[PDB]
Amino acid sequence: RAIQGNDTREQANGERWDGGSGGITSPFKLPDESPSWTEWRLYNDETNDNPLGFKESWGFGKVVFKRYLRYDRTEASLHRVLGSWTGDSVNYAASRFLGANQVGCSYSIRFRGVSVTISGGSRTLQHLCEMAIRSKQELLQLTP
Amino acid sequence: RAIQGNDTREQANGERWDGGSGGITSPFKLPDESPSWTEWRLYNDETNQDNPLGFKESWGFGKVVFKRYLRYDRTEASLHRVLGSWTGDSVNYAASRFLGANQVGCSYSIRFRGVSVTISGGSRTLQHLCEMAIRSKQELLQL
RNA sequence: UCGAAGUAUUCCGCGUACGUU
RNA sequence: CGUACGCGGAAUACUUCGAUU
Repeated sequence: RAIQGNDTREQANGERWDGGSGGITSPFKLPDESPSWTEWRLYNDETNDNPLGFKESWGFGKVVFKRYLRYDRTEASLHRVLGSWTGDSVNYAASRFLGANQVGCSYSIRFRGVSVTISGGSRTLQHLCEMAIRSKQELLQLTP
Repeated sequence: RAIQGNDTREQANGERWDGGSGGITSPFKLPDESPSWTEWRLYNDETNQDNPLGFKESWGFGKVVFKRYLRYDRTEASLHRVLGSWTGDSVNYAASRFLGANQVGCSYSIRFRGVSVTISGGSRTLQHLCEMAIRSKQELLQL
């Protein structure tokens, strides 16, 4: 399109708050689970090992998709949140925002105050996923 | 008056080339192996499917950043030589030389085959950044 | 947790300039 | 690859404010 970046970036932002059945083609499979200001507050009577969950995001150039998924330190909750994005969902989702000119891609995830970013060129997105599902894996299993 | 580093950042910068000096405590345990501009087009005849000279990694403790480029030819004897570039105690020993009455944001980065892996986080979790950085380094260098 | 601002950094993508030519 | 900046991003650390009452 003409501008081609400003409007698509706003829809990617809004995609987070439009549940799993609203917005544009998203790289994530599961909907957002951000905690309200009140359920994140009363949860911090402990307080801020051992959060409600983690915050992850997928960025294809200027088109960034963000998520928050409540992740308890359990085997089942790990298999659940790991199904929030796969290689296919990213590739298919990136296909609608990449072109001939290589843009920057980045997957970032924060948990326990530790952030991991897997960034690279559009032509390296294939490795960014393998490295992101491997990095995401350990960060969530990072033995205290 | 809480300004400790005017300027230690540039000292950690030059530590890569002519150093470590004078006295800067570096996190890395190996000298820098950055190739020349020519050698950057000699080994690299023209990148064929890729195989680089090695990788570039950096260590940051606030605004004090250290950087190292190393050779890595995909051999196990080379993986082991580059994992000794920095360890847990080394960087921890290096981070304790740059702190303050405040939480500072540390950062490890490594680039290999057009893929970068940064592990950022407050100095309160540096112990985690290392444990996570050694796995990321090993994993990235094993694709 | 959401949104915004400043400060101090890092990293990616792209591009300019230079580098015993 | 080295240096320096330019654009657009993402991430971090400190700080400030707003978030049906």
